[PDB]
Amino acid sequence: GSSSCPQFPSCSPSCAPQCSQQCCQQP
Repeated sequence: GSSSCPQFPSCSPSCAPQCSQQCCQQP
């Protein structure tokens, strides 16, 4: 239901859907 990106379930809508750990997770 949540997380439009499957690589990371906590990816902020801002860091999605690029689906990159860098933005969704950390620098």
